[PDB]
Amino acid sequence: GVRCSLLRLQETLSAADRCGAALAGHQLIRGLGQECVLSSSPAVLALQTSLVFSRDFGLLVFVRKSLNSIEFRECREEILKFLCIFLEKMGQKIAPYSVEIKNTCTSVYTKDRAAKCKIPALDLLIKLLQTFRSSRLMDEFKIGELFSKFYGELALKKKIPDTVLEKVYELLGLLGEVHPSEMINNAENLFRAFLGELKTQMTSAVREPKLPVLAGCLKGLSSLLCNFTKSMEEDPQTSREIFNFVLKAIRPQIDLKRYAVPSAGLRLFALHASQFSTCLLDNYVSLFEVLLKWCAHTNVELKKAALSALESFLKQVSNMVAKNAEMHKNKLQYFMEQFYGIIRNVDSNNKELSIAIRGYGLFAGPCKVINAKDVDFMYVELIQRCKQMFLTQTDTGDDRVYQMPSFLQSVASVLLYLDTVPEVYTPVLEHLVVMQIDSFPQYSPKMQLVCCRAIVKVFLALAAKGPVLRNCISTVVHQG
Amino acid sequence: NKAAVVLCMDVGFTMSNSIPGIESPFEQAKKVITMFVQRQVFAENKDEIALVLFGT
Amino acid sequence: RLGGHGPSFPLKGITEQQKEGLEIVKMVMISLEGEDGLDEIYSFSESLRKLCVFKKIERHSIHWPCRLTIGSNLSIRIAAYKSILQERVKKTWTVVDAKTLKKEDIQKETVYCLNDDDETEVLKEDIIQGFRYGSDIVPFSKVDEEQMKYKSEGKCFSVLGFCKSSQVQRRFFMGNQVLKVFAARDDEAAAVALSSLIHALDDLDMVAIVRYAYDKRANPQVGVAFPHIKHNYECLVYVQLPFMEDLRQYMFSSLKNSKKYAPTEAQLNAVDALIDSMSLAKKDEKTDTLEDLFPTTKIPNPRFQRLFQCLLHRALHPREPLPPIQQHIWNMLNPPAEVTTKSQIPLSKIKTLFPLIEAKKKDQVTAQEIFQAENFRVLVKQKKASFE
Amino acid sequence: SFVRYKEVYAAAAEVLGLILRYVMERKNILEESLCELVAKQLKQHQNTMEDKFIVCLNKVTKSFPPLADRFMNAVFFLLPKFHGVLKTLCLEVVLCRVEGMTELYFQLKSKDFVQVMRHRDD
Amino acid sequence: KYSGRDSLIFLVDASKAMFESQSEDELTPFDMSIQCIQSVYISKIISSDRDLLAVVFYGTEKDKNSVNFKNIYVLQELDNPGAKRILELDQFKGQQGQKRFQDMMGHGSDYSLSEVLWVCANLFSDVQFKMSHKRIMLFTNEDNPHGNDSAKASRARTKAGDLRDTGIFLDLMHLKKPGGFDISLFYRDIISSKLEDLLRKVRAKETRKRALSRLKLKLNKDIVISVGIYNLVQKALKPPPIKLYRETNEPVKTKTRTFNTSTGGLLLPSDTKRSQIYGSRQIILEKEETEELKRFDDPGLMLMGFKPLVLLKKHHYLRPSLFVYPEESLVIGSSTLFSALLIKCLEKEVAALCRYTPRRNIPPYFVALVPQEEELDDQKIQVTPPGFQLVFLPFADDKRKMPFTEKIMATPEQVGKMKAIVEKLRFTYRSDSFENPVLQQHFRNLEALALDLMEPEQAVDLTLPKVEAMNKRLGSLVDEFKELVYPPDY
DNA sequence: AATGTTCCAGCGGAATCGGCAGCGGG
DNA sequence: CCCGCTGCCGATTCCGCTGGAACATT
Repeated sequence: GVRCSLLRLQETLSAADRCGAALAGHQLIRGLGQECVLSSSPAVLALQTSLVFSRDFGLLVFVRKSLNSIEFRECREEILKFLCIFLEKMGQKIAPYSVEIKNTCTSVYTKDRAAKCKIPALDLLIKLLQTFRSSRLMDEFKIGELFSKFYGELALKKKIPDTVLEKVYELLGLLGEVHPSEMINNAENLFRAFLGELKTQMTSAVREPKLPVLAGCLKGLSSLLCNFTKSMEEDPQTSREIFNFVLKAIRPQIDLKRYAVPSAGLRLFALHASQFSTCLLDNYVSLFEVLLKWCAHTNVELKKAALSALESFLKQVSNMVAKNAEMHKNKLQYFMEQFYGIIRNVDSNNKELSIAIRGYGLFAGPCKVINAKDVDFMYVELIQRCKQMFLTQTDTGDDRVYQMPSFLQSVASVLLYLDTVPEVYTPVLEHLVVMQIDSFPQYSPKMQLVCCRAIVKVFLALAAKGPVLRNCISTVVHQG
Repeated sequence: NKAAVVLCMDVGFTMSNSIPGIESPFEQAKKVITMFVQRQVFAENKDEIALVLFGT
Repeated sequence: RLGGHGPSFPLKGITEQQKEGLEIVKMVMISLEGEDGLDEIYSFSESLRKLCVFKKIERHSIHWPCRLTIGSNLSIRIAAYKSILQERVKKTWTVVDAKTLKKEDIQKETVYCLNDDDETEVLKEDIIQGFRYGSDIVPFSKVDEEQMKYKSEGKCFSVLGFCKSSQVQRRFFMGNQVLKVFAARDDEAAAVALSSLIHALDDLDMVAIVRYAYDKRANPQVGVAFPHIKHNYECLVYVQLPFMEDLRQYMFSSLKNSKKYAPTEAQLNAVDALIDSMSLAKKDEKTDTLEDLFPTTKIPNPRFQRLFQCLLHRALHPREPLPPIQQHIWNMLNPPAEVTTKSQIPLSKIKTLFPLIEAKKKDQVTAQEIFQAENFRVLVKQKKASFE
Repeated sequence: SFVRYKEVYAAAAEVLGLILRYVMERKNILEESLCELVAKQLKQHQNTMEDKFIVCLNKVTKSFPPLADRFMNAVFFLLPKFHGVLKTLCLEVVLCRVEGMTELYFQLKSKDFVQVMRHRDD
Repeated sequence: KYSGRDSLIFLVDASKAMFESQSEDELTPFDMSIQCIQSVYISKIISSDRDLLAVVFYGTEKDKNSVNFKNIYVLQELDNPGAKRILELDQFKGQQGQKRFQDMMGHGSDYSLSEVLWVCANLFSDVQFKMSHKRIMLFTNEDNPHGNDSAKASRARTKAGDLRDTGIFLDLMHLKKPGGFDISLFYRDIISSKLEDLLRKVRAKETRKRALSRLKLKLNKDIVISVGIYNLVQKALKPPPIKLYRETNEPVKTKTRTFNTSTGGLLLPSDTKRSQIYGSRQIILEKEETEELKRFDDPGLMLMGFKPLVLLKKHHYLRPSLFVYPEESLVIGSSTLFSALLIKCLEKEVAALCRYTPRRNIPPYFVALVPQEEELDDQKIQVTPPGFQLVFLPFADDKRKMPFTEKIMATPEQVGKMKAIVEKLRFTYRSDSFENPVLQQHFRNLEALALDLMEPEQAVDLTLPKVEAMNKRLGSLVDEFKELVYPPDY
């Protein structure tokens, strides 16, 4: 089982009519992968880890020697897929075998012709550059000529079948993002490549779009914009155009079947809403509706990024109105009243009303500079609703446990932006964050993070306004 | 080796009579002469053109 | 409106002065030239429907000279003139550099990388061509096949025979052009020689299977030479014809011997009325000769005319996007209004009367089209937009 | 013979096999009558579409073994041509008839039986 | 069937007299069968170079097969025809060939029976392709192989029925006892002679059938019909010349690439425009601008009414005629009404004029669907299929202008003499058989450049007229035609 | 200086077909 | 909120055909 199947794999290389023997080797590779994945003991996991990668004989050297084999593709493809599985099956100690894998990845890409193996020879290499994002054990991967060749392999005939090209754009972006240190100079060429190709995809009265290419271009551009920001004040052309492309990639189609361009466009928007500063105040209404739409999409990963993009959008426009809210009276009123629309409307949703409350809390602070009274007009109806909902009524049996952290972050946010505390609800304030504590184990990850955000946020808010109410942080911690 | 075409175009008010219900004969003449000249100029031949205007 | 293969004046488009002007001009130009002048007259609608503005300006193709050889003795010097062949755009869309607009400021290349671990470049002079033969390749290279290739024995218009029963049917012409052989100059006896040949070939149903090569370099083609049938000249038209490898046999299931597709006589007469509604031919002026409604063999190519006007617009106006296709083009490429008006009804009679146009699950959308309490009661009593 | 949905042809075959077994156990003169019909319906399967042929033969032979004697040859010609579950159906079809095939060793060996016992499927 | 390759297993007898000259000084029938198989491979590897071929000899002392039955030697298993396999099969020609077969396999044995056909079955069985047709060519002279044993005859009969069950058709090509036919014998049940058809006249062809298009023909605006547009006449031409390395003999994968924006570097699709410089002015467009300006319609035919089959003359054609035929795929019921108006266009002698647009973004081009009735007989000669026939109509400058200034009349007496000349010159034109000189010579050259047989065959230029033959058939009269009106006379 | 052949790129039936979602299952 | 097939649905490949641009003889 261990190191003997690999031995048979290298033994069956020279057998004549390596077609049935090809299937036997492929089955052996499948069994090896199944065995290694089934392995649960970390000690034997590292043992087989060292076992598979050996210079004298192994699958790595097999791929390095089976290069000139047309029929050895499905076996090569199976080995590459197993390598992709392994690179995340185990930890971050691939190092002694990393660089050669990367090298062989390029080899198993730069010679193999079938796109069924050109994809894994990009999946494995993207995985390698993601799991060694740290500079250590990584400068052995020369980003220089890697970028050079994977950027020169798209200056040629319209050959590569729009899926390998998708992964190529993803990898160019990732090179822009992981290790941004050597490619300080050629990122302009990569930006111009991304914008030009995305242009051709979104402006043509010919040729129904290569949607995988559009998704790859957008996600790669997102990654490249990390560490290579173009804020919307220095060069006011490329940021306009990137945001225009993001709009068109998230413009609401009446009837589209595949959701891959909206996913990557929404993830770009979520990551980099701050990047598009002044472009993000013109059609904000339509952005609001489209973000609610894709929050209500009933997909699996389209909502996961639509909600993040909506959150970042509201966050950025809140941080924006909170600067010069003189001509932002109308926009402020619109946002807060649409949050009222989300929260007073009778909807059977869960993550819907958890948007209005958080937007309420974010937009609270910009209200202190328009009224200085609505920080108190709010935060009272907010605590009053908290008391009605999850202090007295259906305190035990209901579904209203999901939407407590939103209340708590909103409360803390308006709390910081509110001087001369009403000081009659503070007992209920502490009685509310204690009971946010009480219900932490009946939640899920990625709100447990946000619930911890709410708890530290309330703490850091009430604790920064003199010792009188910082005396209640002791009481709340004690009661929790 | 080369041929010369010398067109003539009437432009007068009667030629440019306001639309009797379909379209103007003068503008039809304009369309046809534009077809002729565009094909001649895009054929790169040495078939010269001399244009004159009457009813001016 | 623009051109419709039909009438010119809408209801009454003539006046007395216009009629007399037409009379005097036609009389003067007839006396100057003759009946050919009256033959050469058109409107602004068909001159946009025809190439009539382009006459006697372009030149004859080539008087390609060869000889009709029957056996080794019956020789007839001939000049073939090239007849129908597809025309094409004579300019290449030249690649340039973006935003600097210079043709020389770009240069492509071609590098023959090997199937090795990288782009292990090799030079041009160390690459010879192969050929597929089985599972491997044959190092044929170049000079070798330029020696042991077929040799053509020069340009040859030698007749391979004749045939009465026309197995040479139009569904087998295989060509890319049509040739038309008349005569030569220089004491035209060969004129009447081949004229005798074709006046023998025309009256009785025989054809002329012939061998033809353009020159020494060109490959030889066996074709059929149907005899010319016109009054002002008498030619021997020539057309290429398949070789044993060219023509394919495709078994298609029969229709007369088909059951589940059996058409009812109701359908037959329905499409009878459909055909007679949209017939493009008729008889008139008591001449017992058919007229040519929608004669698709005289109107120009919309391709290069639309290209001409598109490039005109983009050349004068470097900013505006591509224009739309003219209305007169779309009138070129549409049947006359009379047939459509006579047509709408049997069209719908078929629409209902025939089985359904069932399956429709296809879309070809372009990129630009896919990404571009008491207080409340007191208030109610006080104010109300509606009433009652 | 309705090859567009699984249950129509598969269950027609299975109920037909049940009917055939019943009219065999009842010694009546009707079994051969549509035994020939079902045989013919399989014969149109043998050489235009193989997977439906083996599915329907397995379904008839789950309850009626004595209809593969006149199909064993076919199944062997198809036995090394299947890799998925169709090979499992093929081998069950051969298994319903083995106790009486004259040698069956040569046909199996010719078809790589030893090498196919070594696969992973249970 | 499309992804379906037909196949041949060659079962060549070598027992007692097919091996031996048998008092005949022309060719031993074992060598005759070897020549036959050689011809088959030559024909296929260049006409049908995707099929499966196999040669197996039986009745031999040695025995190679998957199951190890005696006397059966599977020379080659089913695989694509190669130059190497025909070279390997070449070494059994002549007396030296007979002795080479002896020293490697060796004639003469208790030649086995049905087991032999058994091997053929397995050779078909143990392949992983899709076989449209399966057949076994059986080259033998022994035609009464059971004057002594009756059990083996019955076992052979059972196994032959066993083989015809699974779609395997025996068709034995026929060696001879005297050299020609005298053996009128009785294996008519085992089978479902003239090997000369199978030795020479398969020199070069190609095999396929495919649709070239699946378009809609639209009548008014919404009653669209599902038509396919095949071509029955192609102009096949010499295969592509792959580039090989001079030393390693490998197909280098060339890569083209543009650069040098005055900085060298590397240009990218969007870094370039397209231009034309007419007269003294350049015009600049985007790639998509040019690709779009040649857009008029979605693919498919639009009916433009009907016209008689007397107005479209025959001196107008532009392209090889296509052939449309209804497939009931895009819209159902297409075949029914398609046949309906085909019958109507027949009886009315009318044809469906249309505006063809074959591909997505292509200029329109006027076409005419000339109706076409099929043809068949008791012999089932599918000479023509039933449907329409897309004749492409020239537009306006396709039609060139000839001088037309030729007017000299003729003498209607010698015209009959020329008539008689062409009446003795006539013969059946053809339905087939005009092998392409250049292509045939090319295939010869590839053969005798990968078969090593240093003399390349000489393609007989069938196209070249036999001028001397028809001159001696003519007689000495055309000289009188020359002297009649145009004597040399200085 | 025109024309036919060679060459290259781009679009398409057709076959696989993997897998993208979507209706059953616990 | 999960798990299993079961279509049908995009892309892939590999032929194949056409168009367009190159390229060598007179």
